[PDB]
Amino acid sequence: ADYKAPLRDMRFVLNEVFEVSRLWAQLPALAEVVDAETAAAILEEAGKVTAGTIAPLNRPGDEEGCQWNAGAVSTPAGFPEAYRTYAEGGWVGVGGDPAYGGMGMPKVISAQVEELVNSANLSFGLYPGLTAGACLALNAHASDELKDKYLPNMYAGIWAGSMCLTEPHAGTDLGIIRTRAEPQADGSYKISGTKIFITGGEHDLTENIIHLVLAKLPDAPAGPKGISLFLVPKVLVNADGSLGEKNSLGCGSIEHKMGIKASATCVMNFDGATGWLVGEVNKGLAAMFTMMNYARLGVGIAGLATGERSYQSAIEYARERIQSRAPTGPVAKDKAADPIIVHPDVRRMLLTMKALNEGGRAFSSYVAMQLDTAKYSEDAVTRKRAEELVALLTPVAKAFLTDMGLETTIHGQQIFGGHGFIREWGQEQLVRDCRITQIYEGTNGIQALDLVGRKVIGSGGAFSRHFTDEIKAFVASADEALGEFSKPLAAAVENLEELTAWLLDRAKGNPNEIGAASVEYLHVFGYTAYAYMWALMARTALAKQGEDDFYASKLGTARFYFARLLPRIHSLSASVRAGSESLYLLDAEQF
Amino acid sequence: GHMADYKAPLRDMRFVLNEVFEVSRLWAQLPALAEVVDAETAAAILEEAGKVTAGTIAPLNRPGDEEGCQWNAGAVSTPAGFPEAYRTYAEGGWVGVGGDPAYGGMGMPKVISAQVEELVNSANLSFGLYPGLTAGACLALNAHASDELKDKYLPNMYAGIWAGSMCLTEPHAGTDLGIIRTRAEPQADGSYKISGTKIFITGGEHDLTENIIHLVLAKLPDAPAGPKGISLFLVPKVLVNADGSLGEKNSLGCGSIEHKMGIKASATCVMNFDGATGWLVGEVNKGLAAMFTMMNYARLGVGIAGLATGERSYQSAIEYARERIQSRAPTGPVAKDKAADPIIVHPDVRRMLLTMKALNEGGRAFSSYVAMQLDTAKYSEDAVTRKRAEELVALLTPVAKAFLTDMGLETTIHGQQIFGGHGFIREWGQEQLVRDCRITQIYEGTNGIQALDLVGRKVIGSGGAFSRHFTDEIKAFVASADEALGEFSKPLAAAVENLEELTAWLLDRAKGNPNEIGAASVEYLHVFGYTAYAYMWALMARTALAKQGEDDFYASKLGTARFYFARLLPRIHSLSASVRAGSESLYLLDAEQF
Ligand SMILES: Cc1cc2nc3c(=O)[nH]c(=O)nc-3n(C[C@H](O)[C@H](O)[C@H](O)COP(=O)(O)OP(=O)(O)OC[C@H]3O[C@@H](n4cnc5c(N)ncnc54)[C@H](O)[C@@H]3O)c2cc1C
Ligand SMILES: Cc1cc2nc3c(=O)[nH]c(=O)nc-3n(C[C@H](O)[C@H](O)[C@H](O)COP(=O)(O)OP(=O)(O)OC[C@H]3O[C@@H](n4cnc5c(N)ncnc54)[C@H](O)[C@@H]3O)c2cc1C
Repeated sequence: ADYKAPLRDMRFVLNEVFEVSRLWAQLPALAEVVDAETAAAILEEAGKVTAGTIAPLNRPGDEEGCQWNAGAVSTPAGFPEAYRTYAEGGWVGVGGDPAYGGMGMPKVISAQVEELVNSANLSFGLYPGLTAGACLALNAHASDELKDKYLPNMYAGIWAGSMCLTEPHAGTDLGIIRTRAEPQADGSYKISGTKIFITGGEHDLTENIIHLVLAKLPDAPAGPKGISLFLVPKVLVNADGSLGEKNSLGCGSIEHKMGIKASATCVMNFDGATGWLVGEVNKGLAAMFTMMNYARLGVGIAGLATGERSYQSAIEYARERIQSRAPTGPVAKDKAADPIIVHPDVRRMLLTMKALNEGGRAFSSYVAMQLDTAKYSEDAVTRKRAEELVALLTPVAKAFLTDMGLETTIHGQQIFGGHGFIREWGQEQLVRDCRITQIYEGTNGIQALDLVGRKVIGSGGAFSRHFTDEIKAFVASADEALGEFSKPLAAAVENLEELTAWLLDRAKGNPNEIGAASVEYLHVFGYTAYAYMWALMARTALAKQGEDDFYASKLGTARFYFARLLPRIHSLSASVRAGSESLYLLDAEQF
Repeated sequence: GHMADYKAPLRDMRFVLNEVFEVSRLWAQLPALAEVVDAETAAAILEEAGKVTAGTIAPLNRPGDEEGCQWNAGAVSTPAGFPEAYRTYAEGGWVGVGGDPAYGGMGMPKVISAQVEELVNSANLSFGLYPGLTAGACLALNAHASDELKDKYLPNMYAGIWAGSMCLTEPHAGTDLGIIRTRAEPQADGSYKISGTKIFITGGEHDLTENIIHLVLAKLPDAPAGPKGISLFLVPKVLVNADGSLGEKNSLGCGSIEHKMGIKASATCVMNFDGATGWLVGEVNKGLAAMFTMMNYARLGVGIAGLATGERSYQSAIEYARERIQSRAPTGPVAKDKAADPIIVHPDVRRMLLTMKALNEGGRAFSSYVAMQLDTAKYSEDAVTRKRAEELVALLTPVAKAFLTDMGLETTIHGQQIFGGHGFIREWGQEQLVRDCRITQIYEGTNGIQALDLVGRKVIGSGGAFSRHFTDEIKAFVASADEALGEFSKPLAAAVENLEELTAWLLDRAKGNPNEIGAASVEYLHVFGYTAYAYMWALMARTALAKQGEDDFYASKLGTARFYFARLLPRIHSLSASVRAGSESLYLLDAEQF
């Protein structure tokens, strides 16, 4: 199965359900840069480049992997050429600041482009995602000199970015980093230390790589309040903008990984490398606050993108592979067996993927819409509500879309039976690739702890009530037909509210309760949020039913979600309600 | 990084067999076993199996994955060290540990050979599958081959000097063996000539043995259409002289091997038969039925392969979780002299670890319970006892296959996720175990086909009588429980009630509605699985409560039981609700609307 961009579903979500073009027209910051016509032409081109240049390199990229030769890292055959086309097309800076040569597309558009590229070839997609991420942090916190020297080449994709955070002993716990930044009389800093697991730390796609390095000044306090952020170029830039002296840094090695094998994962060594402070001393983590809001959604989209790619392979296979006969009797009388889509269990797996992919795509767009409101709204109370929904929902997007993407890729493989275990079919690679999204931009367990700890307990539940108030107003608006979906949605919202109240009470004076609830609570939240997404899509499909087979497909998928997936909330809620006690009965030596 | 050293779980294996199931009291009143096995005999075999699996097989797992098998002009080579390690294994008697002593097998009951299978499969799944094939092939030949074929082939196969293979699958025929096309031409000398292509043949060709004895499904020229025309043939790689020495190379070969997700050291062969000489096993047109006993044992075996990956993943994860320091316990810093606390202090890490621990220990107990039913079915002098054991084998083997492998996958995912980013790196061995575990969910058939067998044949097919045999035993256990055991027996009874109601719902709903059976199948099998594990956990709890004292093993077991009941058993409700939705939501769309 060739990758085909899901542009019809993407139009349905953005233009028919959320009607985002209505919102742009009101915001003169976006009215200048995008309209329905512009957005449509951007998606058609993105679909063309992703299917035509990027998707064909996915399988051979996994089979070849990256190579390390005396410090130089090479990507698989055709990756540098495909990157050059991508970058020349403007795709690295599509959501970039126009003040420095970016296209200025809102996140609802750049997030769809992200899905297309990551579906086509996740290894390829992560490369420009780094650069776009690094730009967010430099735009928000770097000095005018740094922004003017580095942003234009990064938005053009001529220079790549990297995030150099993780050390051998420090991933989640960045407060204990050892990398040091020594202040120089000339205003610069010399960075010394070792970073690991650095995606795109070194490669052959760009003439330069602009590293954002977490380090501590020698007099820094211990823990996270001692952390600073530095811009450290691979190649120092001469006064006239030409490339100058190679910086005192290098890639010592690349990792042997489960998946995204075409993604160079670098041990980066810094030996008094010259760099410049981004933001303020001791406020390195705050310098990444915006970057990480956008990255949490972007990682969710990466997980979803692998699920979408697996479904495209699985449905084509389920229509072509013949095996056994339908339980109600032979369907394909002209043949020796029936297409496997006739079998109940095959339909169960396919529909689980379809409902999770389409629900995840809707939720990704909803979250992108909150980021765009937070950024672009002229109303301060509107911006602030959007900021609170970003803070609540980005961890959910990160952990839930990646956990559902993994289940989706596993169904996609299992549909093929034994053939799914063979690499030439591509399904096994998507499982391996999808596993990276559950630890990329930190572990999902840390995302779920942020949700329950800071976003739920930390706001007294107020942030959640902003979300569930919007859902309840939706329910109150529902006509009789939409009641099929609004009624179970309301019951799901009540279940989540009671579980929230249980947790606020149980967590008082019992810190272990927070982590104990975290992951399963985040799942209850996720299935509740997808019920809201599915009810919103059911409302539009009910209105347009009979106008196009697309709407009948949407409603059948919705009905599967509510019938077989939404009931997942009950077991998860009961497990959460068991509390932390059974996690702590045993001492570490008793395991 | 490094895959943690494998250590056989002999203490847990003793608790399950000797303490919970009391297997020596059962072997006492079984004359055919009194002769060959007792507690001390069994303990000495387990100690020996633990040494060879940890010492010579486990160290080859990672390098075996990294090298994989090679194909050179039809010769298949296993990774470096596999032939030498196989020679050691075979010379130790491990290939024939469960085989018939009449042809030189050790004759161990399934409760013991199932434990040896767990050890080798945990150490190196690719390795463990090779002797698995031979043992399975022996079961079929012993059950159905003529005296002449048994006498000529079984001794070398039990000794592991000659390997076996199962040559069933064709490009167009996997689940549906009924449409196979491989042809068997009768010869005047009493032999047949086999022509056809088989694919996905594990150990079809390799460098571990001087001969491979293929069990090939094929059809005579005048055979009926469909599965009723299918016969089974013994087709050796190399024809054997009267004196048992190797004669002429048979007219067959390996055209290629597969590129796979996992078990990369397991040669997966396209096998071409070009008028290859072989001999009929059992009866013309009863080739599928000649594998019935072999497939009952293989289904438990594949369950055990999934559990093995999970046990290996836990050994690596618990060592890592005690050594890796990151962040501080929620209730306040624990390692005051260090920069961070061991990650085992974190609620989410404990949840993942305890999920693996409870699924591994529950699964181990369930695998021993099923093995016990296979042994009772084979060895009991009492026809009532034998018949009931056969009925539970029929019911529980599909649950063993699909549940232990599905829970194995979840277990290996947790084991990788515990490491965070480190878990994605091949040197730690956690990502391989996920890839190896995925094979078990499609080995000896897809899990969805096992689930369909359970609900279609074993539940609907028996009007629920097989299930009521199982649940009768559970309720008698519940009725017997004292006050302390009530902690576990009370929620067990509620789980049994839930399962019985779901069974009654399904028997009614399936009437005239064939889609309902497949619609319910996988999730119903999971409800059954968690109910069965609740039974296993209550049995282990009863023994631990009785022995709770100076041996801390019993405290660990009860804490694990308590996690199973608090956090995993509740999974039955959502699965029961999903099943009760029925097939309707699955058939709202036409194929074109997907
Ligand atoms: C392929 C790859 C690409 C990556 N790319 C980059 C990148 O470009 N740049 C970069 O800087 N990083 C990168 N990372 C690092 C990535 O974000 C890691 O997931 C992160 O460092 C955490 O994993 P770790 O192995 O360091 O685990 P640790 O942080 O040591 O975590 C170990 C375990 O402890 C748990 N844990 C730790 N602290 C807590 C706590 N407080 N509460 C609860 N549980 C806790 C974790 O969830 C996990 O289960 C990459 C990782 C990989 C594998
Ligand atoms: C690594 C590996 C090793 C193998 N080794 C051997 C071996 O040594 N010997 C051997 O003989 N075989 C072997 N096989 C083949 C294997 O045992 C099964 O034949 C295979 O797993 C079935 O998958 P398939 O691709 O043939 O799927 P199909 O049978 O084509 O099924 C495709 C899909 O349709 C579903 N389906 C099909 N029929 C039905 C039905 N009636 N009801 C519901 N769902 C249905 C399946 O569950 C699956 O999801 C091996 C396979 C692999 C991957």
